[PDB]
Amino acid sequence: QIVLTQSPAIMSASPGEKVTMTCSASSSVSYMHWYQQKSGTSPKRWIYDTSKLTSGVPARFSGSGSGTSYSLTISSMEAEDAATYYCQQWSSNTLTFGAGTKLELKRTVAAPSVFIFPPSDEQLKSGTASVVCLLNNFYPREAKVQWKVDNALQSGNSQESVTEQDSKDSTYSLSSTLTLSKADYEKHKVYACEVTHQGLSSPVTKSFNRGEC
Amino acid sequence: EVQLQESGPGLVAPSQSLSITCTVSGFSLISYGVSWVRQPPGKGLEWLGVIWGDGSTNYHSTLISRLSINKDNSKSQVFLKLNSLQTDDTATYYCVGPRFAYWGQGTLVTVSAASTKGPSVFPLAPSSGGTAALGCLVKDYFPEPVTVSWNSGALTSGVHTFPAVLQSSGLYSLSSVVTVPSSSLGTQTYICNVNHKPSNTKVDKRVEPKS
Repeated sequence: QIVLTQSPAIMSASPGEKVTMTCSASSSVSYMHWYQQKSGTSPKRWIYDTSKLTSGVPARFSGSGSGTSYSLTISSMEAEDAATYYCQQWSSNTLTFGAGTKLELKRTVAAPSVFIFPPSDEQLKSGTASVVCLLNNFYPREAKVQWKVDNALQSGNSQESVTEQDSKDSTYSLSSTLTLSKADYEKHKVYACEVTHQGLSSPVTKSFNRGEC
Repeated sequence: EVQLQESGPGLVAPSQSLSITCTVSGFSLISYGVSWVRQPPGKGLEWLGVIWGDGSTNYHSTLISRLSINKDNSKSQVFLKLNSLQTDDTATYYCVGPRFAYWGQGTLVTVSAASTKGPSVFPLAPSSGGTAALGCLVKDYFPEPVTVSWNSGALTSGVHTFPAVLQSSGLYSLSSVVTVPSSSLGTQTYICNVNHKPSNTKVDKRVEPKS
């Protein structure tokens, strides 16, 4: 029943910056623990008993606090530190977690490399048509994709998703799929994905012509 | 070392009870407690309960009426049972060993009346000293998750496997890509290995430049 409130919800730090996140409890706690979680993996015990580091954790991490006030600090932000951090307590019968602090590495701008993929003949033979646009290794995360078919703007028939920040180069990638019936795909020629991003002085268009091998 | 492995249904109908097994190794279940934690997609961590060495149990107050945890010490097995299911019980469920320092890999359980469906895997062929991109589209499967590797794990550098999207049909679609030197497209073989455990559907799809 002890509520843990973490702050900030989201933060970005440049390499070498000192990072501090906080966990405040609704009632006094004897010890605070912290877990790190990265995309597609179980949470890892990172700090325990308020200020002890699990084996393998870099010494730039530290933890502190007492009573209702705790905090985790990285002396010098590094790319591998980008992740979600959860505080955790078990000073009463019910174990509780904070809602997490999502920590991003703030790097230089990187323009996406843009690639377009027509539907495969296998898919077309199966009876559906998907066109895919990849925006690879860009920063910051904000990016816009517009699909055009014979210069018709497509609205509502695409979906997209984005990877978590890369642990090495701190970039994002984004995949967008435009869904068409086979008949619609086969009755149009030019398929384009137009990308807007801070690293591009003007929107960039990658296109292909259906039927051109 | 201490290991905890979950075995779970993947898809479960809301008319059923969710049942998950956690097989442990490396520590005594008679001496140490084992906890269950869950994480809905895109959300935080929630502790469900614990079974202690002597068999006593503690549950999260909000869910105490729905949860039951038991165990078999001789088999080193812990059993979670969640009743009164709703779609919002869809989550990754973890068993957690002593000191909360060892976690299972987690099993994604989906609560739905829909049926399981394995994916179709289509190539994203590299377009016709230069970087090229290729990939595969894992289309029309249910429930989550799908895993993707490349060349049986021999190819990891440059790989991006994206979050799945839920199509209007109620089926998921996922893409995985990799960037490689353009000069390798004619001499290296690229295979994406797709596993949809909820349907026991596995595919290995070769991706090559179009002829």
